[PDB]
This record gives sequence, structure tokens and C-alpha cells, in this order.
Amino acid sequence: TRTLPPGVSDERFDAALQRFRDVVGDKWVLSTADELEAFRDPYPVGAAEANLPSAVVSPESTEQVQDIVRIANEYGIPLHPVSTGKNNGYGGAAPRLSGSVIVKTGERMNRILEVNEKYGYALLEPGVTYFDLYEYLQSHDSGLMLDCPELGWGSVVGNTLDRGVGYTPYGDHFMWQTGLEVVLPQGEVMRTGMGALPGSDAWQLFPYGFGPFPDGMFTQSNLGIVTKMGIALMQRPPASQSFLITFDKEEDLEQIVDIMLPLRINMAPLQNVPVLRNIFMDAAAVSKRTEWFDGDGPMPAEAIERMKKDLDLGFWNFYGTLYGPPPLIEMYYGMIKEAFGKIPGARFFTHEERDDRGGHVLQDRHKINNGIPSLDELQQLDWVPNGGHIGFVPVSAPDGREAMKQFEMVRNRANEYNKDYMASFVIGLREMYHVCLFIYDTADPEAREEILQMTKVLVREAAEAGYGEYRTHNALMDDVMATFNWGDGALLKFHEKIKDALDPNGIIAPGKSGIWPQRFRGQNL
Amino acid sequence: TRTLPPGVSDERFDAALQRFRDVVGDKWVLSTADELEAFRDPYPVGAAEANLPSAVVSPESTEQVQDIVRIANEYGIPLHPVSTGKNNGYGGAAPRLSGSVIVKTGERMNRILEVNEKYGYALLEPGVTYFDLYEYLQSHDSGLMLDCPELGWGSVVGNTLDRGVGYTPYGDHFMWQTGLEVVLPQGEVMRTGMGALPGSDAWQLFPYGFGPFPDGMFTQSNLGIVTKMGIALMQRPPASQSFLITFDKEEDLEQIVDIMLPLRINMAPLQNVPVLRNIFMDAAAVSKRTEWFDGDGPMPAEAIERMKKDLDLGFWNFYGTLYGPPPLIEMYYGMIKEAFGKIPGARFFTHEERDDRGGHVLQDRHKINNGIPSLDELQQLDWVPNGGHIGFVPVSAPDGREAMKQFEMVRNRANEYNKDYMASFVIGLREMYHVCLFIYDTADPEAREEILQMTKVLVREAAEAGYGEYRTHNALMDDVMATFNWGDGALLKFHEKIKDALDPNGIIAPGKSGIWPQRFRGQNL
Ligand SMILES: Cc1cc2nc3c(=O)[nH]c(=O)nc-3n(C[C@H](O)[C@H](O)[C@H](O)COP(=O)(O)OP(=O)(O)OC[C@H]3O[C@@H](n4cnc5c(N)ncnc54)[C@H](O)[C@@H]3O)c2cc1C
Ligand SMILES: Cc1cc2nc3c(=O)[nH]c(=O)nc-3n(C[C@H](O)[C@H](O)[C@H](O)COP(=O)(O)OP(=O)(O)OC[C@H]3O[C@@H](n4cnc5c(N)ncnc54)[C@H](O)[C@@H]3O)c2cc1C
Ligand SMILES: COc1cc(CCCO)cc(OC)c1O
Ligand SMILES: COc1cc(CCCO)cc(OC)c1O
Repeated sequence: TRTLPPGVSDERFDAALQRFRDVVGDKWVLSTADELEAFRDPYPVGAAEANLPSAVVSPESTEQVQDIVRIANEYGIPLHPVSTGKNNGYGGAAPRLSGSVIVKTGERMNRILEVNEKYGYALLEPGVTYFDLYEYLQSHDSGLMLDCPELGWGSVVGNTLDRGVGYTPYGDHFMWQTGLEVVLPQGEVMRTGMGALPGSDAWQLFPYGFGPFPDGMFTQSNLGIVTKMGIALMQRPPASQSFLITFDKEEDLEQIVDIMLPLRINMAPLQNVPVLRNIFMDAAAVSKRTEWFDGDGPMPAEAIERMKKDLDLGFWNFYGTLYGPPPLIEMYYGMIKEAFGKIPGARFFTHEERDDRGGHVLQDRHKINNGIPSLDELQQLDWVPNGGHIGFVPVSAPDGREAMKQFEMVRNRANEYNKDYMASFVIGLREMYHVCLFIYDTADPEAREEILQMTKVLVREAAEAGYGEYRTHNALMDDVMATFNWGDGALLKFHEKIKDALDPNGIIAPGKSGIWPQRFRGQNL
Repeated sequence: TRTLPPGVSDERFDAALQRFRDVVGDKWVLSTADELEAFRDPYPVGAAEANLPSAVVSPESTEQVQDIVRIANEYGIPLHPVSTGKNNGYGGAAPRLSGSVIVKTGERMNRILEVNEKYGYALLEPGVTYFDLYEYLQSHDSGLMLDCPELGWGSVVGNTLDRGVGYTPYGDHFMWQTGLEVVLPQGEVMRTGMGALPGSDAWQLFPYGFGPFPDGMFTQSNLGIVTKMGIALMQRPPASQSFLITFDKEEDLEQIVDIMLPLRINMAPLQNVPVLRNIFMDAAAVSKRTEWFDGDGPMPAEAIERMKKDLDLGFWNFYGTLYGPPPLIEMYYGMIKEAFGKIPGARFFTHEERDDRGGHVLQDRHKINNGIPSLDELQQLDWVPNGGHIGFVPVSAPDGREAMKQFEMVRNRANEYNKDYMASFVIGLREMYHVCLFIYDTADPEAREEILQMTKVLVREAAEAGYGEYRTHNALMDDVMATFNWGDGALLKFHEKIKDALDPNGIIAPGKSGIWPQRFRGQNL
């Protein structure tokens, strides 16, 4: 059957598709099953079909976005705006609401509008990937560096708009986002901050402007379609050194985190975003599961010791990067060695001390942590046939016992559902993103359903323990927002009220972050 | 005559006042003219009466705030929430809309709810002043320090809610704000961030929570009455050093700013928030105008030279503070001396090198920049009889030509309207707050009217040159929001839609930031 927007007939949708073609050109509207396969979730969750797009519209300009939104309002067509649509682990480009039209802004709105060397910023359209911006900075001999997530094929804008993160001192992308332009849900266009002052040169200099500060309301949001976004860019330091600390025992996690916090909270000596990855995460980056265990069910401890011995890695592997003059780097590395060396069996390696396969992750972090984008971690998806992943990322206090509690709770459910537990604590100043990647055979419908049921269990169990997730997959958005229900669901009620005011026809990404416009509430999707 | 809410009769207002007394206690409702005199703007702007409160209500609890908001909805009573109501320069405690009832949350909601040494944060009620928090930290021998504005008698919460700023590395108060509790305009209570997840310990560790990020919409805002707010607290460094650089000429401003930017953008060597204050600003802190000049009109060049000579200060005076191990401080100070020394006439002083009257401001900055609150700057108001100030604060790029353009533009109008121009550039990473404090005799109605007309001209003239203000006085809020009118007033229309959705009866601080609810729009008050 043809995927159609809810309540929209074949005739009405054909008519809307043609109005879209009038705006963007016939080449830039996709609506056949073969064309749309590329836009389904690449890592499907659940046995049954879900998150089916009805079309893809690729606008060239803000003016075209406004016209697309107005047409969607006339026809009642839901729109899922994306930048590059590489939100893999959280749905890809696929809409939360099946039948929605994807607005792929980044296909043609892909210009670097400004890179300012003096004030250190960029003004970007959504199609600028991290690779694109890196190539620009390299080609202009820029003194600036970008901040990228693990995979460079995503969007500087799009990643920020889901509050994604990277690993340099500028790792909080939303923090350094400065100014945006957005098409509101009925087609009006708005600039935030100093961009609201005509002729201001400070759109990318001063984020707040005047009055209530709105930009965060357009992140993890369905309140508009972003068409331009500014971001601050850090100056590249004169030198850097990355390092790996291997820790032998599962149980070391508690002491690692507790030693880490005093070294991190003042952004020195731990200047970048430390990451603490387990052996499964690192092994998946350089090898397939069957090299260590080709049997049924969870991997046995003998197979784990082999992974560690052969890759020369610990169960927990701490990656960091230091920046600045060589003397500062040496002083900070000495402090780090002296602190973590109090853990029995810890071993230290700089990026120049490992040329072996187990050191491939360290080399990859040394790129990433220096704003050099990479795709090396895509090899994690070769762990099993037809590999995909889902991201389960609860927030943790930077406390070793809390980390251990979360590790044990996730590992337990992981084992129960026969999914390997790849873990990476991504460490901020006062919080940790406990990244749980579950890699699975996306062609196997029982594996897909196990992933869905396992993660719904984990969302509930984590919440009963006081833990919430910072970001989540289409399939989990209602469940995750349901956990943030202090005061009889006060937060969601507030969001719904704003959603219905700005989007009275219920057009933009219905269900994003569990926020449904009035016409869709009380339904089973 | 008695001050009444718009459209509310004496009999209705009396009934509402008694309902307020039911909630908070009859002792905690003020409504006579003598009682309300203290809640008038202490630095009145304009000759005519403006911004008159009809009553003051002091709630003891969030539950009482909810009840007050419910009563106000029933009766159509506008409410102006304040914490400590010390917003001097911007209206004091006085409401934008005359006839509003001030809700002074800080009078009785004044508890430090938590200070966490390990993770470095505080959870505060609105009545905690900077002095209160400092005394707590001292009393408990805390390793943490606060970040305060120039005057310590304001509210850690209230200052943040107007996006006020201080001068340590944590000087962006809203940035370090983490979690809040707010009573929405119809009386519902909501927690943001991880506080929306019942049982989370991360309310003050991770600001975003899940879904659209709303906390900024409650700053410079009329979308609620905030009852609790968290804020991160920096660890106190092992050592510090403050310094003053004096520069001889008005025209040095261009070179000072251009030398400063490379030293600031990486947060080192200029680690704190530098301030660049002109001789009028520093002279007012230690002396009266008639010490230097008792004639008519703007101060002549020779009197300006006498201020410089006796106080041993420049026309421009640069104040900074360095932090960290003693060798790091000495290396950074050497970098700062080498850079700024290229300006002919520059002279350098650390806080150890001046014990004269001219050095009083340096010693005060050494307290403020180390989280030690002060009221010394209140002496600026003794510059002339019955002294008050208004804050005209355009944002400037950190560019010397732009700073000079703004200086010359403001000086030109200050001279025209016979107001001394006290200037302080408060310097962020990529932007400066160009603080123009105009000090005037508040008893002189012509001076008050000159201040109003001069600043209205400056708002328009600055906007014509592409500059907007970050914060403003009641009397200028409509004019300032009117300058942020890109896209035919798109930003204000967006704020108005949200305002009417959350506040359908138009109760909370109508006209704050130029944002009026439907029932008042177009009424010219
Ligand atoms: C192995 C692996 C490792 C990963 N590591 C990381 C990591 O380190 N850090 C990280 O952050 N992520 C990580 N991810 C997740 C994902 O790869 C990235 O976050 C990716 O950059 C997001 O996709 P994107 O940039 O194309 O954004 P998009 O998919 O274009 O956008 C993401 C979402 O933002 C919203 N949005 C986007 N554009 C607009 C717009 N114009 N208007 C309105 N709303 C919009 C929509 O809700 C959209 O679904 C990882 C994934 C995998 C599989
Ligand atoms: C000489 C001088 C120097 C100054 N220097 C500085 C400086 O360095 N930095 C600086 O930031 N300011 C400065 N100011 C301005 C002012 O002194 C401070 O900002 C002061 O801290 C603000 O008053 P307050 O803290 O009592 O906040 P309040 O007056 O309580 O609140 C300010 C506003 O925030 C909102 N608000 C407050 N509480 C609530 C609540 N509970 N719910 C909802 N909304 C609320 C209201 O709009 C209120 O009007 C200066 C003023 C002068 C005269
Ligand atoms: C920090 O946020 C994320 C980190 C990773 C991988 C971290 C590997 O060390 C994946 C994500 O989504 C799939 C995230 O959101
Ligand atoms: C940085 O923000 C402000 C600074 C000052 C005075 C700075 C003196 O050096 C006053 C203000 O309001 C009256 C401000 O908002």
C-alpha cells in the first residue's frame, strides 16, 4: 500500500505533491517506494513497519521552506524537517509519525554562509556536514577548528538541533550555537538573538539578543524548520596529545569516575571531553563478534579476556586529549598519570605509543578530539551481520557508584535479551552521558523486537532509579517524555500548550520528543 | 488618588487584596501609599509619574505563589514578580505596567536549599542575596566561590532572571543556571531539566533534561514566577592577582579593544571578564562631581585632566583578574603587559601596588572578581545630589572601531542632553556589553525627562547603526523591543503568541521586554 499522511486521501496527497513540485522542482520531490527506501530508518527498531515517510521534499531556499510549510498547512500534511538526516541510532531521517513528508533541508541548502577568522564563528545552512566545514577550514588555512561527533557525515546544524555533542572543549554544540533563522509552523520566518536586529553584525557574537531566550526551544523540537544557524568555533591550539588509559577490571569503573571528577570539573587537566569505553565498544570498532565468540547468547568471560589480551586493551579504556604548549601538555599528562595510576593495573599510552590494531580507537579519538572528522566508528556496525545500533543514553552524576549502578542495571537487561552491551561514558563538567549502544542484526525481526522491548524496559527501569535519557529514538520518544512527569506531567503540558499555539494545524514533526499537537493526541500514533 | 489595576474597581481590588491576605497573612500585603513609596523606582526616569505598584504581596511558599496567581487570574490583577527587587538602573522593583501588584518572592522565600561541595552547585530560593550565599560559603569553609555583579545586595536568582552578569569565569549567570521551578501564569507549577524527572539527583548537574530547552524563556520574561533556581559554582582557584591598566587618551579605546580580543577569545590570558571603565566611572566611585567642576554643562577638558592627575588614572582604565598557580598567573600577566604595553602611555598596577584613593576601584574589582560581594560601587550615586542612574547597555563587537563609534555616538548625545557619560565595557569572549551609566539628580524633573528623551534617542540612533541593547529600563522596554524587528516584527509576534498561550488572562508582568498580552496590546499602557 501507498504510505499516506493521516487522514489525507490519495487525491489530496497527489495534489499536495504537485504543489510541492511547483515550489522546489519535480526533481526534488520523491514519492515512490524505491526512492523512499533510502529514507526509512537504517537501523529499524521493532518487528513491525514504523516511521514510514510519505515523500521527501528538498528545498533550495528559506523562501521555499516557507511555501512548503504553507502548503502543508493547507492540506494538513505533517512535515519532518531534517538537515542531512543521519540521525542513526535515533531514527535516521525517518519521521516519528508515519505518513509525514520529510523536508530534507540539507540536500540543497548546503552553503557555508560565513566563516569569520577574527571572531571565531561560522554561519551555516543545514547541509554543511562536518566534512564540508573541515574541508573549508583546511582550504582557507584557517586557525579555527570544528567540534564533531564520532561520525563526520552528519550536519553541524542538524546535530546541534538534536543537542548532539562532540569531544573538544566546544563539545556542547548547543552551548556554542549562536543565532538561528527558523520558519515557524505556519510559514513565518524569524531570526533569533542579534539577528532580530536589522543590520547587526553580532548575530554570531552574542547569543541572547533581548527578551526571552528562545533558541533552546528549537532543539529536540517540533516548533519550526531551521534554515540558518551560527556556531562559535574554537581556535586551534599549538599542539595536542591524546592518551589512552587501560583499566583491567569491570569493577574499576567506580574508581575511574571518582578519580576523574576532580580532574575534570575545572576543565584541567582534563581539558577535552573524556570518554570511558568498555572492551565491547572498542573491539567492535576493529573486529567482528565472531572473531571472539560465534556461539549463542551473551559472550563468556574467556572470550572477554581474549579481546583484552589480543587488542591489548582493558575492560575500561579512558581516552583523552590535551591541548596547548608542550610544557603544559606534559604537566597535565603527569597529573593524569599520577592520579589514575593509583588504580591497580592501569596502563598509559599516548597517541605516539601504539601502532597496533587495539590502538586504532586511540588514533580515531586523536582525530575527533582535534576536530578532524572521521567515519572509523562505522566499523562498529560490522560487529554482526546487517548491523545497526540504537542509542540508549541515560544521564549520570559523575559518581563512580552511580556509574556502576547504571552499568549493572543495563548489563543485566542486555544479557536477558541477548544483546551485547557497548558502553561509553562521555564526561562533561558535572554530568556524564552513559552511552549504551546495542548493535544487532537489522534483518532479523526477532532481534528488532527484542531491541525495542529491551529498551522500553530500560527506559522504565532507569526512570524508577531516578535516571533519564538526554536524547532518544523515535520508538522511545513517548516513553522517555513520560518519565519526565514531575507535577502530573507539567513539562509536557507546557510544551503541548506552546506547540498548539505556534502550530494550530499540527504540521511540524508531530510526536518529536513525545510532543503531539492537539489533532493527534489520544491516538495510537 | 489610589493606584488601581487597569479596569479593576476599588471594590474588586479590595476583594482581591483580602484574598491575598487570606493566602499570605495580612501583615504580608502592603497597599497604602506610604507603604508603596519604598517600591517605587529609586532612580525614576521621566518627569511624569510612571510604573506605580498598586500593592506588594510577600508569599512564604511556592504553594502560596500558586494561590496568588490563581486569585490574580480570577480578578484580572497584573502581577510583577521580583526576587529582591534591586533592579536599580532598570526600574528597581517597580512594575512596567502601573497598577500591577508586586509579588516579592524574596522577602520570605529566602532559603539556601542546597549547596553541593562535590559537584559545585547551589539550589536557591529567590531571596538569597549574594551576601547571603557568600556568608554561607564562608561559614562552611567551602571550596567554592560565587559570581557576583558589582552590588551584592541583589538576588542570585533575580539577577539571573534578567540575564545579569558578573566578572569571574562564571560571569554568565544564565549559562551556569541549571534547573528551575516556576509557577506558570495560570498557577501550574513546573520544574525544568532533570527536575522534571521525579527522584533525579541531576537537577543541578545537567541543564537540558529532555525535549525543547525552556529555561531561557523564563529570563527577561513574563511567562511565570520562579520559585527555585539552581546554579553551578566554580571551585576557588589556589591564587589570584588583579591588575589595572591605565590609558591616557580617549582615542586609545580603539587600540585597547583590538589588542584585547586575541588575549580574551580563548579565555586566556584574560581569564576573567575584563572591564574597561572611563575616568568618569572611576571618579564617581571615589568622589563627587563638584570636586572637579562646579560650572554649567559638560565637564571641560582641564577638569577631566585634574581627575586623571589626582586619581592617577587614565581616561580608560582596564581591570582584570588572573587565577591559578602562581607561575601561571605570572606568565599570563607578562603576556598582558607585553600586549597592552604597545599603547603609548599605558601604565600597569597589580592589586599589590596601589593603596591610594585612585586605586579604590582596583581593590573593589579584586573582591568582586574573586566572588567577594561589595556595595562600594553605591558611592557612584553620590556623584551628584539625589543621584540615580539608568543603564543604557548596547552590545558591541569586540572591535575597536565599533567601540569608538559607540563611544562617540553616546558622548555626543550625553553632551547634548547635559548628562555625564560613565562608561564600562564589560567584555565577554566574542562580545562586549557597553555599559553607559548616566548618573543624574533624581529630584530634578527636567533632568529625569532629559534622561528619558536622551535614552529614547540613543536606542533609536544605536539601532540605526545596527546596535541593540541586552537589557533595559521599564521606560525603554517598548522602544528596545521595537528595534528587534527583523522580518516585520517576527520575534515579538512569536513572543506574543507564546505569552497569550501560557497567560490567556494576561496576568504576569505585562509589558516586560515589550511583550504585552492581548488585553493590553495597543493601549499605550
Ligand atoms: C556509531 C555511532 C556513533 C555516534 N556518535 C555520536 C556522537 O559522538 N555524538 C552525537 O551527537 N551523535 C552521535 N551519533 C548519532 C548521530 O550519528 C549524530 O548525532 C548525527 O550527527 C545526527 O544526524 P544529523 O547530523 O544528520 O542530523 P539530522 O538527522 O539532520 O537531524 C537530527 C534531528 O534534528 C532535527 N532537525 C534537524 N534539522 C532540522 C531543521 N532544519 N529544522 C528543524 N529540526 C531539524 C530533527 O528532529 C532531526 O531528526 C552516533 C551514531 C552512531 C551510529
Ligand atoms: C551602580 C550599579 C552597578 C550595577 N552593576 C551591575 C553588574 O555588574 N551586573 C548586573 O547584572 N547588574 C548590575 N546592576 C544592576 C542591578 O544592580 C543588578 O542586576 C541586581 O542584582 C538586579 O536586581 P535583583 O538581583 O534584586 O533582581 P530583581 O529586581 O529581584 O529581579 C530582576 C527582574 O527579574 C525578574 N524576576 C526576578 N525575580 C523573579 C521571579 N522570582 N520570577 C519571575 N521573574 C523574576 C523581574 O523581571 C525582575 O524585575 C548595577 C546597578 C547599579 C546601580
Ligand atoms: C554522546 O552522545 C552520543 C555518543 C555516542 C557514541 C559515543 C561512543 O563513545 C552515540 C550517540 O548516539 C548514537 C550519542 O548520542
Ligand atoms: C554588565 O552589566 C551591567 C554592568 C553595570 C555596571 C558595570 C560597571 O563597571 C551596570 C548594569 O546595569 C545597571 C549592567 O547591566
